[PDB]
Amino acid sequence: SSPPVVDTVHGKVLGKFVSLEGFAQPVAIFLGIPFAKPPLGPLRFTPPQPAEPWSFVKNATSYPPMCTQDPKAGQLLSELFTNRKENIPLKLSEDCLYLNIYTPADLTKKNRLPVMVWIHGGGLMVGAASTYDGLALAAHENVVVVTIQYRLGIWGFFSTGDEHSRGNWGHLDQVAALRWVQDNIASFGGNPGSVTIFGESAGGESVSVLVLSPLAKNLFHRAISESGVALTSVLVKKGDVKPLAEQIAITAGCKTTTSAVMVHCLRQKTEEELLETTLKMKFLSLDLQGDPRESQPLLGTVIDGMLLLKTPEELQAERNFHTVPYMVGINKQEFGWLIPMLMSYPLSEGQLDQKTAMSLLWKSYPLVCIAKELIPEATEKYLGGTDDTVKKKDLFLDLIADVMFGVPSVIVARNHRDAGAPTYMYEFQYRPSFSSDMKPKTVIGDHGDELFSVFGAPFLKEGASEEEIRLSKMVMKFWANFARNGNPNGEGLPHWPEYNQKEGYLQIGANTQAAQKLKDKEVAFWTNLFAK
Amino acid sequence: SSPPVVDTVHGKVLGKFVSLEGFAQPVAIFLGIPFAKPPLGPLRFTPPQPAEPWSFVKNATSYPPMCTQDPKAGQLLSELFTNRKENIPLKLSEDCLYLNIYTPADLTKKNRLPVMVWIHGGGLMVGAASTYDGLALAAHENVVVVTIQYRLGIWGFFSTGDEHSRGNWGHLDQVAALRWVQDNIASFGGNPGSVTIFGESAGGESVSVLVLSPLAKNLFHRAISESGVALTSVLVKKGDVKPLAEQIAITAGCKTTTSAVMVHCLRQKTEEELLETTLKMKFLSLDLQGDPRESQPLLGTVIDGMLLLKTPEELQAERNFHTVPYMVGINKQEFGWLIPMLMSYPLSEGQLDQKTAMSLLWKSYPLVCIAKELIPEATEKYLGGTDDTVKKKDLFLDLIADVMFGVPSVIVARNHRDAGAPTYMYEFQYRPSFSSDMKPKTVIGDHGDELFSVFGAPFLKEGASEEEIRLSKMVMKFWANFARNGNPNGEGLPHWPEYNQKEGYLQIGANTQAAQKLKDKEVAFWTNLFAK
Amino acid sequence: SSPPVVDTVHGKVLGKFVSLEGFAQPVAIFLGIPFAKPPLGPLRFTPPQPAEPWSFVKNATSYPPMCTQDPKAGQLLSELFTNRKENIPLKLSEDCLYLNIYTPADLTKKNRLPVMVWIHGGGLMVGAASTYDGLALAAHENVVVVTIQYRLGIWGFFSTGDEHSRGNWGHLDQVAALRWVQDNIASFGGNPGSVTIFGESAGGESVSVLVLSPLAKNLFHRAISESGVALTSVLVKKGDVKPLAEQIAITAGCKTTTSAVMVHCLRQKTEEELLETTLKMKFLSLDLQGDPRESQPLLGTVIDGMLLLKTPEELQAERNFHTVPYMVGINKQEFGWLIPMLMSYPLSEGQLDQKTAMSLLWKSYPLVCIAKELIPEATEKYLGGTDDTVKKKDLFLDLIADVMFGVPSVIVARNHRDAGAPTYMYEFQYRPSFSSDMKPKTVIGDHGDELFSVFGAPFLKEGASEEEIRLSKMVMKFWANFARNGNPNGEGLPHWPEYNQKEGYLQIGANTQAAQKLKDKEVAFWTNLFAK
Ligand SMILES: C[C@H]1C=CC2=CCC[C@H](O)[C@@H]2[C@H]1CC[C@H]1C[C@@H](O)CC(=O)O1
Ligand SMILES: C[C@H]1C=CC2=CCC[C@H](O)[C@@H]2[C@H]1CC[C@H]1C[C@@H](O)CC(=O)O1
Ligand SMILES: CC(=O)N[C@H]1[C@H]([C@H](O)[C@H](O)CO)O[C@@](O)(C(=O)O)C[C@@H]1O
Ligand SMILES: CC(=O)N[C@H]1[C@H]([C@H](O)[C@H](O)CO)O[C@@](O)(C(=O)O)C[C@@H]1O
Ligand SMILES: CC(=O)N[C@H]1[C@H]([C@H](O)[C@H](O)CO)O[C@@](O)(C(=O)O)C[C@@H]1O
Ligand SMILES: *[C@@H]1O[C@H](CO)[C@@H](O)[C@H](O)[C@H]1NC(C)=O
Ligand SMILES: *[C@@H]1O[C@H](CO)[C@@H](O)[C@H](O)[C@H]1NC(C)=O
Ligand SMILES: *[C@@H]1O[C@H](CO)[C@@H](O)[C@H](O)[C@H]1NC(C)=O
Repeated sequence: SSPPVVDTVHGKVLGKFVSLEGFAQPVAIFLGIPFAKPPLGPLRFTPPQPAEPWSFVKNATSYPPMCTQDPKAGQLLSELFTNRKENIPLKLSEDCLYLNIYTPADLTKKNRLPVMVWIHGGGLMVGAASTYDGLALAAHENVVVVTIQYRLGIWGFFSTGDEHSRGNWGHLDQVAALRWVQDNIASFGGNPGSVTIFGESAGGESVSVLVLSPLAKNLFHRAISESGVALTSVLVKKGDVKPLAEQIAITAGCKTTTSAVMVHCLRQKTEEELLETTLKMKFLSLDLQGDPRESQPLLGTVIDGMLLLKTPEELQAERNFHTVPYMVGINKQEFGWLIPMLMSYPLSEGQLDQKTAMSLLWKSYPLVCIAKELIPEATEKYLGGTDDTVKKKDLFLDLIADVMFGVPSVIVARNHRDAGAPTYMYEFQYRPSFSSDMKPKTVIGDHGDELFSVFGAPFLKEGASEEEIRLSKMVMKFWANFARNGNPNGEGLPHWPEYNQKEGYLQIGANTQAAQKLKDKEVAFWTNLFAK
Repeated sequence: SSPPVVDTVHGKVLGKFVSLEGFAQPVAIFLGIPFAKPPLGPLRFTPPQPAEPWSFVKNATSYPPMCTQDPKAGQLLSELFTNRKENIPLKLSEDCLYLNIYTPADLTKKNRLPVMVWIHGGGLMVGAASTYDGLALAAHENVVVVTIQYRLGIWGFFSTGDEHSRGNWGHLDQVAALRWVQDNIASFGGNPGSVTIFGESAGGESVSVLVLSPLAKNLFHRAISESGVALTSVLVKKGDVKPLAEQIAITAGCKTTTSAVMVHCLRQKTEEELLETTLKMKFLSLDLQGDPRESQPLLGTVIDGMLLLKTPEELQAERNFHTVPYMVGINKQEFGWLIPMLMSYPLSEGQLDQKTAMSLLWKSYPLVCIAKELIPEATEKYLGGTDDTVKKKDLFLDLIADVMFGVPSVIVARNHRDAGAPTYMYEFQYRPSFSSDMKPKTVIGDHGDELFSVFGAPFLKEGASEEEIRLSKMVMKFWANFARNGNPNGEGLPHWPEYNQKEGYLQIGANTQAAQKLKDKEVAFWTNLFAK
Repeated sequence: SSPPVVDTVHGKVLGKFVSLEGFAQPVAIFLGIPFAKPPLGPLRFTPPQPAEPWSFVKNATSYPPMCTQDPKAGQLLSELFTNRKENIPLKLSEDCLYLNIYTPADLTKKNRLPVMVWIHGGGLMVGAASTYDGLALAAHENVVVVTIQYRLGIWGFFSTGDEHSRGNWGHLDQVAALRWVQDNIASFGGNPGSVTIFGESAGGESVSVLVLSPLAKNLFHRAISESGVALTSVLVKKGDVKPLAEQIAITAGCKTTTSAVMVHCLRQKTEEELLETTLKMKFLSLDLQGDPRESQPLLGTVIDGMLLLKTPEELQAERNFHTVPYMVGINKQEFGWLIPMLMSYPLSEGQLDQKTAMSLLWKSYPLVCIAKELIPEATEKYLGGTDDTVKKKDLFLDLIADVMFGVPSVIVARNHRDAGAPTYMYEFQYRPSFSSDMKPKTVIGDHGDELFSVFGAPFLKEGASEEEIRLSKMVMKFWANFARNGNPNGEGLPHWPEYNQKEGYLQIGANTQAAQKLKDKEVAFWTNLFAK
């Protein structure tokens, strides 16, 4: 087999052919194709620039580096979320603005297959594109799968709240990667006219943000947010960000005389220096002691007036923006195992009481943002069922799982619906065999669990039962169908009701059946409590 | 009511209201409006670039930092020159290209008031805009007052004598602020068609230079120089500047292989390194020992072929330019106390003698630039009056003051008059009650004295006598009048004759009246003596 | 009598006049005219850029700095090759993109004399333009002599094989200077339509490369390669260069994560650091210990896709480029002393034997590149002669000279001839009197020996005899006749046949006369042996 060579604006790319069990046409794969100029030196904390064109044939045949992040934390999430047999270790580097392509098309002739661009999660602090192999998806549903990478942590979200460092560089990288798709994907058998953006968690939030940004208008045609939206305050830094900026500057050892001075100084530091600072800050771990409101937050999406002209809560109440089919969905136990574990959540006992509950939730303020004078009312409505200390822990996890993902998600879907745009919702409730051993077997539909079915882990890994194997096939159909027509339906698949007034949504799992009114009670209770 | 918000070209700015005794309408003050991109990193030693526009409302409510300078000397000059009750301490920074705006207009309606841009002095080595509060002048004369800052010392005047580092960055910053005003001052109630530039000392020197530069052509319509002009040699380096550049490069710890190499190296130093380098050169103090003519330079205005195409001495006796009304003035005793006190001039005796005189006057070369063979003739002229060891000390001061301000000022005036453009002269002779304690009472019209009257110190500070209050109301009317018509005269004021052929000028003080032939005698004497 | 002053595109240059022995027309000399912007900071490893225009008159009267290189080796080569009486001490700097002009034309009147641009040699690692004084040649043949410089070693040839650092900066520097000649030379009395480029060794290789470069088409009209062509392997690294980059990267102490990462780290290193890295490398010295092949050669000309689109080998077989009169030549004893000396070749005992030869040959791999399995046949061909162990050393020095210069050189001329363009060859067989003392009198026509005749050492240095003087004059006529008409012939000169199918070449020395089939037998052997 002679390597697939594609011609792109910036030059030619050389890839490799990989065949998948049960498919005639081997999939053409490309790794580490640059879509932007390396954000080094003076390019740090600025919008991504076009990639410099190359003279000969570029070998897109080596997994690219994952943006600088906590290597330990990074590699772990890669392992837990990956869908490939063996996990692929990755190197760090500021030089990370790359994207991988998986095309099943026969490059020998013209092809305009729907394109699906994936934005990985990791709370904007960690993650990589290489973690997800788009082999199965491409072959199984005949779509072009593109996994993109974007600036994380300080490198992609540091903001002085002014024109010296607006922020949201990570998000600008996403929009930059999307343009590349529009100008080149046709060379890989893709249809720049049928691009669908889908991500999980932080990636879900990103898709949520892009669906709102005037900078993305016309860059995609359908969107999927998996367990993550923009109303999810945790990732969106509203209010004056200046204070957090100065805090970072000082930790890195810089004067805070003026914004421009901070930025200039941070541009002076080395990758290693910013990483150490990144770690002293302990952004991914939750601070137990101290004041709930003080415990340093983090850094993420901001309202720069470029990507976002205003907070998401506001924007969504404005039906004058360009709309597109939008699928929003959550898992059964978003806060089941994964997240708590990675945050080192205080759940050693496996039990709880009305007191600790009101105490853990308060300290969990940097996550669920709940006023202390509200703590009780909330703690009661949930943990008031039985007296079982164990039944309590579980309801508490639901409590949180509804605040971060449940309520926000349904709300977003509602508004999008009311906006007059095609909307679909779903609740994934399954337990993949590819779960971690340290995961209690009772936890079903945990954070990220649907990833294995969406990316077809069953056709790359081992031990998947016929049930699981078919659950995956089923899901890819849905996703691919949506990608094709902005409607998940297709012959041979359960019927997926459109999310309208009836609020019909689809429950996916062992038995995939349609239902209605998702987290309706939940949305109600919280819409009020928060209104104080 | 509500804080003032003006929309400029680069975005909206938020100011603050301040009422002043006897004025209904409060003055809208704006602090720290950026008129240039912070000259940091590679931008060091290069022309000023346009400021980047901002997405929301910018708060122009804090005093901006002052450009890097001797923190010690800076605070001292500010306290001595400030027209306000309590001196405002400042921060040092390379990010200092800001300006403050004081408009007395009712921003709720259209207004086109005359505009006066103030350029602070400080030997191009120290100074700040914030030192001068425009609240009084704006309220009392109904004009917009704009105080600007420009790079100082190494940062704004370093020159290799060639294209790798022309120099005059500071003057360019000044020209830059005039362009900002031309494009934005209307949003603050100003009339871009009537901008008057004025400054004292180094600032007066700056105004003079701008009057001779093609770069400032059409950016101002009137000009006033308070005790300082172009011929004021000391601030205008002549000959090869390369040697001084190298002296500076070595002190900072750089190579000196080529001009490009020097500049490339200093560009890499840090603010503190250049600040500590500045402190070592001791530009401010006068060296008492070693050979006089050698004594260390100071950097300043240079003939770069961009701002000045030749020496002021050459440009005046020449080109058919675009002239404008020009007001040039000096004080009664320019070297009476303030300057000598700050240069630590050796006069602890309170007396001098014909011999010591010639000794001092020769060591004072870096200030007067008089050949040693001329000294006796010159020394004799002034000190040859009587034998009093006191009357000598004083006459020696008139000597210095005449060579540095008196004669140069009148020559300039004449040259301007002869060019055929309105010309006015004045001589301020009054001892403000806001003078420093350590200042003998025998001094009148010391350096900087007319500053309290010009910016109405009597209306901010305390204790002004009715006579001092009046002197201020008067001077301001004159300035403002000149700024409106280009003629100081107006009702309720003594007649100020034009500096035409009769060489009439205004003697300002407790008793203001017109006179003729200011310094005529000296100009003559020094023209021959200097002609070897 | 008054300093010459010519106006160039970026400003005025002030030179000096100099008179040679009996010439009435003095020669104007300009030293250090910049033809590009100092390649500092980010400009490192990037194509040369235009120079910044200066404002007044620039004094071109000081030897510019030679580009960073080994100061020991650099001084040494300059001392061995200089044709001036006293050697000129030089300074090192990244700031070195300058050229020197020697024009015999009367600047007061129009003048379009032929232009001869000289590219110095030095293995692309060392060398400087100032070594070569153009006074004699300029006066003696009435042509304008131009000596140019270009980045060396790491600064001028570091390549990552991709767009982040293509390479050949040094060759691009040469092309830039040529463009500078085209736009200015006329101002110096030179005809931009008749520019001849000639260089020695590495400078010879450069001339050969410009001859095949699409970029350089139209920048010259005649070319002379003296002991060095593009086929001279040792200077053109084919294959993947990425490794040598990683090696340099690591030695300089830089991560090797990605090309962009490497390039970015090296740009951050100080000139001094990169020189230390250059010394650690140990390029100019042949390594005896270790694997012959692994013993890294150097780093030089690469196929970037901008200056060269394919290996010289492939390019020559293409008669579809621009063709011009090309003179190519070698010296009787190319490897007779200078080269084996500067590299510390193990030949002290002044003799060799078949075994030590085959073994020596294998170690010299990074010089003549000879598959180990070939050595015996090769060594048996040259050393199969007498049993005289001393003759074997000389014949071994022929073996090498042939593979590095003789053979490659003839093949080029032939290929050029066959492409349909005027070709001329020669063999210099003479021992200049200006040879180092440590050079055996039996070595005649050693590497670089012709330089003394070409640049007329006999008319600047002492000791030359009537015969050497006569030789120099002769050679200078030939070189200038070529520069004039693309034909070395002229009245009063031996006939120099054209290198057509008969393959006539000129033998230069004490007895200069025509001849045929130079190296004919040797090329057949090596072409055949190398066919593997
Ligand atoms: C010790 C010094 C400081 C403060 C003084 C205050 C009042 C009397 C006298 O005035 C002295 C001077 C000495 C005489 C000279 C110093 C010159 O710097 C300015 C002047 O006019 O007087
Ligand atoms: C002892 C060795 C080192 C330095 C010398 C210096 C001057 C005389 C002679 O030159 C010797 C040589 C012996 C002859 C060798 C020198 C090689 O450099 C090439 C050669 O032709 O034979
Ligand atoms: C820097 C490096 O050595 N890695 C590889 C890079 C990748 O493009 C990037 O790392 C992104 O994967 O360049 C190649 O792919 C190429 O163009 O031939 C080969 C090389 O092995
Ligand atoms: C550090 C500081 O005090 N400067 C402040 C500036 C100044 O007013 C000038 O714009 C620039 O110095 O503006 C702010 O106050 C503002 O617009 O919110 C932010 C900043 O903190
Ligand atoms: C660039 C530089 O500063 N170097 C020297 C220059 C040369 O033009 C260049 O070095 C190239 O020769 O010449 C000078 O004397 C000059 O008057 O311009 C200044 C200095 O001595
Ligand atoms: C790129 O891949 C091809 C095919 O596998 C290979 O022949 C070539 O050597 C590679 N080039 C690089 C840049 O290593
Ligand atoms: C500017 O001042 C206003 C007061 O009117 C304040 O509300 C605002 O926070 C200040 N700017 C910022 C964003 O800090
Ligand atoms: C340039 O040359 C002129 C006269 O040739 C000389 O006066 C001047 O000083 C030189 N430039 C320098 C080095 O200052």
